[PDB]
Amino acid sequence: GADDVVDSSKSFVMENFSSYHGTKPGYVDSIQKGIQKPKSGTQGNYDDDWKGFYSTDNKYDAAGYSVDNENPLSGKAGGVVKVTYPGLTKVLALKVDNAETIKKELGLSLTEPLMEQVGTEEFIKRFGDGASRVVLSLPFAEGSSSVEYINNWEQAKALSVELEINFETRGKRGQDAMYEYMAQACAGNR
Ligand SMILES: Nc1ncnc2c1ncn2[C@@H]1O[C@H](CO)[C@@H](OP(=O)(O)OC[C@H]2O[C@@H](n3ccc(=O)[nH]c3=O)[C@H](O)[C@@H]2OP(=O)(O)O)[C@H]1O
Repeated sequence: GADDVVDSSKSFVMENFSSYHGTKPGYVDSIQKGIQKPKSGTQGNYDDDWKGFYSTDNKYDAAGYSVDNENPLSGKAGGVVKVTYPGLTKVLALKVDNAETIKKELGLSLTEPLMEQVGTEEFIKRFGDGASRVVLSLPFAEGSSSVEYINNWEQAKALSVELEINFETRGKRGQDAMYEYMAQACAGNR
């Protein structure tokens, strides 16, 4: 039953659906060249069902992903990008963060990565209400008002990328400076 795995009151189709991704040091300027997948093993998540490009509504929540990854001792940080999907995208809010119950209640092949299947013409079509693509959605983290957007890997390519902020210039001061940034919410969510 689709109904008990997807929250319909938090799904919608949208013109130019933007979300933010956190980019590590190095990798800022090539990600503004664009999204396409990593060859170095991870590609999104440990479990196959869930590999895809991960983004969020909240740029602040995005910003703390722009840090470290073999050495937190250099206080650097890359920046945040606003990635944006051209035109018409659905966002299917899952009410269940668990893949075989997601594949079974939605009636999806019981033995694929679910993010492989979100990719198909048959999923875009069947669930996208006329959308060029579907992005899944589960919240951010416990008790947080932000959602997390799991983008399919192929449908993700066709995203475009602008710099939201870039801590990669402050080398040693990047991570410190980032706190200041994340301190704008309590001061600018208003
Ligand atoms: N041009 C590029 N195109 C595509 N991706 C690129 C590109 N260049 C660099 N990447 C990186 O490749 C991974 C793709 O998601 C991310 O790095 P990470 O350090 O593994 O990022 C670490 C983790 O943070 C997650 N994550 C990152 C940012 C964010 O906003 N939210 C989030 O959940 C990733 O899902 C990843 O999860 P897993 O470690 O569980 O794989 C990303 O920064």
